[PDB]
Amino acid sequence: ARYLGPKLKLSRREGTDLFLKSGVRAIDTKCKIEQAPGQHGARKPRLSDYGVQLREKQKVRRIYGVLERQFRNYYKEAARLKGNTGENLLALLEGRLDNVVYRMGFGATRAEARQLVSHKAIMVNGRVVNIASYQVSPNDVVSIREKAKKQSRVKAALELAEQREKPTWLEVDAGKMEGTFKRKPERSDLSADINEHLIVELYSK
Amino acid sequence: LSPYLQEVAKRRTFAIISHPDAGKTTITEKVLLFGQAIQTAGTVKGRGSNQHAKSDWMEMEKQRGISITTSVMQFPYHDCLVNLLDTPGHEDFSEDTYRTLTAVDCCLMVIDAAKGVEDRTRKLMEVTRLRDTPILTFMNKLDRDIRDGMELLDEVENELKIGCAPITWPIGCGKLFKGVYHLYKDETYLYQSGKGHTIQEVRIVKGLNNPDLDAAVGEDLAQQLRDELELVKGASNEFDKELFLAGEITPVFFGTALGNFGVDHMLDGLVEWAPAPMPRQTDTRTVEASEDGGGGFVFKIQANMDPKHRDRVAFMRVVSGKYEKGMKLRQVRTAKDVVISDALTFMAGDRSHVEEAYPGDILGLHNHGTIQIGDTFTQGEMMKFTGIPNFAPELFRRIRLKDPLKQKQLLKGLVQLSEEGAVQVFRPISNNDLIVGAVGVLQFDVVVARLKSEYNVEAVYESVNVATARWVECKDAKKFEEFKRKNEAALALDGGDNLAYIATSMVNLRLAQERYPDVQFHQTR
Amino acid sequence: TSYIGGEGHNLQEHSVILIRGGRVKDLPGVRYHTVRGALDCSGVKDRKQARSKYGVKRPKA
Amino acid sequence: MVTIRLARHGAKKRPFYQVVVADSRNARNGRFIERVGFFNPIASEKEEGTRLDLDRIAHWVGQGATISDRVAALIKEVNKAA
RNA sequence: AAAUUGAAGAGUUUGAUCAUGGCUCAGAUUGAACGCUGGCGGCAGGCCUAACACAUGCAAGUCGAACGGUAACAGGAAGAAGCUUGCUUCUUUGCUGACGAGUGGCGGACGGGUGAGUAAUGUCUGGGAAACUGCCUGAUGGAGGGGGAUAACUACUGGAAA
RNA sequence: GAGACACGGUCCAGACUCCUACGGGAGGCAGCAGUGGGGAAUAUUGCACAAUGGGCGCAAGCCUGAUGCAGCCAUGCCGCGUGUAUGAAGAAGGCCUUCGGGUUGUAAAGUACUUUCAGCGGGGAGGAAGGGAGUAAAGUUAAUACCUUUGCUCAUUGACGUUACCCGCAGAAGAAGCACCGGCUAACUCCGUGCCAGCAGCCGCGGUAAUACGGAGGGUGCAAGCGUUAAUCGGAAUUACUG
Repeated sequence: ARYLGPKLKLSRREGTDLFLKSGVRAIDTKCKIEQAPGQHGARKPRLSDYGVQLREKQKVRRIYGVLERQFRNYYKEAARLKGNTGENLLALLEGRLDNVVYRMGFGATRAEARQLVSHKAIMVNGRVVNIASYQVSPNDVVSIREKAKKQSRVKAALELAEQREKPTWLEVDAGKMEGTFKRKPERSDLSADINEHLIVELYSK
Repeated sequence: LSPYLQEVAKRRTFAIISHPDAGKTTITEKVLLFGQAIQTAGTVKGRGSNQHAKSDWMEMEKQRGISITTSVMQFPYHDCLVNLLDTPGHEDFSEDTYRTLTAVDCCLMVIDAAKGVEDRTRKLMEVTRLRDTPILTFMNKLDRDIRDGMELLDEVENELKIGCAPITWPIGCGKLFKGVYHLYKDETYLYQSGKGHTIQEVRIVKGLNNPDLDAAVGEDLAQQLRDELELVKGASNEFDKELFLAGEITPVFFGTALGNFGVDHMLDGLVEWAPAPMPRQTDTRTVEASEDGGGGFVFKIQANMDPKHRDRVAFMRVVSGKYEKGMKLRQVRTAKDVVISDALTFMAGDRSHVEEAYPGDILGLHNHGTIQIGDTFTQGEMMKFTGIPNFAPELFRRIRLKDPLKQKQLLKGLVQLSEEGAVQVFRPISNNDLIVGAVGVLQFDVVVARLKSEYNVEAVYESVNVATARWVECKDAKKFEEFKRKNEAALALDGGDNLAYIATSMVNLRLAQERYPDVQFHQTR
Repeated sequence: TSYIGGEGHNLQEHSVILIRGGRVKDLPGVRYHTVRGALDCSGVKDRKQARSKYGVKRPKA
Repeated sequence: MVTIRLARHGAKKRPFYQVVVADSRNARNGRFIERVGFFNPIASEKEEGTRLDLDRIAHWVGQGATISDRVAALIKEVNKAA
């Protein structure tokens, strides 16, 4: 239920960096980011409209590591909820436990954050929570376990987290290794390069 | 010192292999009476008593006179429990007897003295020497005319190719029969039929040379007995416990089933000589019989007992551990735990019965085909038992299948029969043909009869073909592929997805064997 | 009538096969396909792609 | 006769009983005349694991309905706590 | 306060075009089957066809607080004897704890299975009048005095058994 | 019988199966498992009345294949895992080549970290409310007896069961496959075959330079599932009431 292949391949196919690595090293120094993977990568074939919608959907799905079945459930839930479908879907995706752990900087990559959640090292409201897909709600405080609080990778990720922009919907205390999800992130806080309207019309044929 | 240890030590397993019309069933009945399970014993065909032999549960004694179905009876002796295995013996069958022989720790061969050792016994003895199993020789029907003891001993030793040692020596032949033991104690039966029905009175008199005994029996017989006895001592080696264990020498006891005399003596000797069960060897490691944890293998499976509903019973020897009712026993082959809700044991006596089965006791398990021959049930260990004979079939006949439909019915019946050891089915890779082979002609006849009886197909057969089965295994890579391409037509798949070379002629097999030496041709799978 | 897919077959008369439906556009009157790998019809030999459609076990390395 | 009993309406290993007024001949989870409450046997704290419409229950007992042993104990518990 | 938020087309007639018009596909879904592969857990589901035939086990009993009774256990009372001087072996007494069989009350019309038959004698929606209803519940009162049987059982007897 | 024209009740006739001393009897799984048979195809001859409910009983209690559970099946839905971070000598090998190189490719090897799930050992809720013995009080009566109701004390009641869950140990080990790549439709090249073998849901490829067959490399979509088939609706405004 997890993609176990090369991570940079996905980034090359999408053209941009999907943040699948820590970010300590320059992306260009590890891959040919502007070139699609494989033997016939040099050519840039003219993509169809269905193609650009599918590419955007796959781009988001690979960004957050979600699979198709889970993603379609997320879309159904978002469509069911009140308001803008795209904002609801982005909020639902952003409400995942491992995603919030990555935003708080406990894990360098989202895959590392997911392994952290799954390996019983995170506690939501003091209770141990193991499910990577756990939806967190407003005013919830999340923290590392006492046993896992001495891991080198956690601090190694916290220092790296400073290089990236700080989320305005979270409050993290790097000393005690705790954060607080006070509200669901507004679209203006999210990266504007994602055209979520493509996904919301791709899935509603 | 512990009770389980004492019980495994007391348990003994012995099987009887006999020639046609040798009185094995009658002997079995006598054994139960001596063991005290039954107060009275009845001869086959009800010649002297109303009761019938225990071994012949069915009507086989009236139909032919020999047991056609395998029977296991457990009887208790003096501070010991003995497991008795009865196997039908014929050239036509044989393979089933070999499976039973592999499972049983020790074996006894019963032959009527007049009929002799002559045929099928050498083959049985050969399988026992291959496993180095201890063998006991029992002479039968002493009430009838009996040939010279020295001559009988020499001929049986000559056919067997193993040393023959006589525990009991006959001083009488024909109408009057008496015998003498190695301890010099003389056992006599005054009443031929008077004590036959009940337990025979134990009138054994100490001292080889006794004047009253000499006067009572023939004087000439006593003198001849003394000369024959000293000559036997010099000519043939005295019984050695180690040699018997090794299988080098076989103990011989002379007894009469009809007379009911000598069977008790044989039982006493067999119980002292017989040892506690040897550790069986699994492919992973040898498993100790004493060690806890339930380990067993199914030597034989009986099917189609009831026509309307099929209730397969699997005879399994639990080599290690003690069975408990409702215990979950892991099947190694399927890698799954099966609860043994129902397990049939044979008390064979006037006892209440107990659910718990000790190690070395045969257990029948009811199933719908779930259990298969050679399956291993273990408490938790992933160990697969070894030693199943799986001999090659001969005189193969193709199944024509005149009616195009009912093939799935035929296929289900053929695979089920193939799962048991009665018949082996081979399919050539080149063409879609079904060829069925069995070790014996009457085995084919039984298979065809059973198939018609419950799987109810036309089963047209005997289409002309000539074949011999040799299983082919090659460890080397890139050589076996060449062998397959060279003789694809000859090669045929066998059950269990095993590749077997089919030889038109023995000479063809020899030529095939000389060519491609890296590839190994195995008679037994 | 049923079309026997794949390259090469061991099918002779009196063989029990399994038809599954699906016509071939370019044959008049053939409307069904026989599944490869069911009760007697062996799979297509030396097939390494689209193996599931013709019933061949995975080749062990 | 008319009885007031429990209807097992829940998932495996996590039961939840619905206190219903049913004709005693009918099945446990089957036909009932009126539903008068629930009982969650495994409920945690801060949430009501039992609520009974005592007015209707009293009305049915006045109408001749009998009461089960477990239903009697639950009414006893509710009246003792409240 | 909420209880809804909802609608994509494409290929293919022609040298090329527009329209009419059929075929096919992308989507969702199943009591599913087959082919390849296969690690764990949670919640559901599993004869759709032959309402074709069923071996074996269980699936309706209970009440001695309705009644004669003891067929077994297990205690007591009269005892009797090996008398270890206290009840070990044995005769009675249903006297008690209970109870095989029988009479009697209640339940076998509930629970559970299937959709053959039935196109309306059924089902769903909504009205009625000419009705009964053990066990549960409210009121008003009765509950007196007799009789002849019959199982169980005893004796004989038919039948291989029922 | 209150309630049946009554699955495990009665009688008769018919077909079937069984016992027989041949005179005569017994039975009806479309109850739970379970067997032949039909079919593409559908499970265990399991444990317990511990909970809910039903029958009888004043009650203790007895019966319940209803029911609660367990066994098999990826049959469906959902969650998790098969590692994570760093790592250019862009390693070797495969494939393509304009012979310059490109691609598989941070993928692997190496370095550091983690032990989820499976394995081993230890602890441990809840589904259990009741019911039975002793009291104490109240109501009834001549009665402080007997019975009923409510408090308190005492031992107790789990098939699941090695429960869920939690803690500790060793080690990246024990865990990735399926379909497709001419257009519809996201994803392209080389080699063998020459209207043959073959593909196909439609248009249509292949007749000795095939992005359409078969194999390899690469890629695309899904993922403990993936394709194909059967069946219904949609697209079909192609029965149009809306239209």
